[PDB]
Amino acid sequence: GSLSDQLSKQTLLISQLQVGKNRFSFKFEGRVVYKSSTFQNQQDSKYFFITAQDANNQEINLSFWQKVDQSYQTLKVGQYYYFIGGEVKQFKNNLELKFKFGDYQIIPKETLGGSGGSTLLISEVLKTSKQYLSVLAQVVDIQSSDKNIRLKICDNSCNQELKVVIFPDLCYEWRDKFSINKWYYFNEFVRQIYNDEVQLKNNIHSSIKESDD
DNA sequence: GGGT
Repeated sequence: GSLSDQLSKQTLLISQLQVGKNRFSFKFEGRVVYKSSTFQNQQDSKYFFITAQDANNQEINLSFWQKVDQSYQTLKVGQYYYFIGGEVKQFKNNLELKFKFGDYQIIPKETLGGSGGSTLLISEVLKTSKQYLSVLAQVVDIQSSDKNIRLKICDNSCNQELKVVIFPDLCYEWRDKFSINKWYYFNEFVRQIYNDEVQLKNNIHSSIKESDD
């Protein structure tokens, strides 16, 4: 089930998909050309769908019925991904890929083979020259604005606080969801320098997860 | 399961 095992699987174009293939016997490369809203009727059964384009400029509908929130945040129009674990299913004269089991994988092609999500420590972060990294740190200061959140994060390997800037797209979904002294994973941020003090910044690939501890 |  390793990532490298999943990337092993044969890549297929829309014209090659068959209903009789096992959901995990292939992987599909797709460019997101359209992303719907999340739909919600019931106390908890949200869905959404995207339109993905392949290398023949053909387009196919992908529906997501589980792990909806995470996947909705991952998928951005314009980006290329590998999708693994979807059921090829008939869609009225068409085929579609249907993601229902919550063990499917959406792998962004761009960050493929990078240490961006390597999850190091603040004192380390403040020492290492990577440009993309991830910290499990604690929020000790919050300056929240119209379009931008400035944080100061700290950890137990230093007495220094790290400065973190969060920009439009990702900040909206976080404007007042930060708690002081709570613990968060800052995945795939951008090491950067202003005043020979080192800001972390987010970009299109960044994510944030609240350590449940 | 569900459905644009």
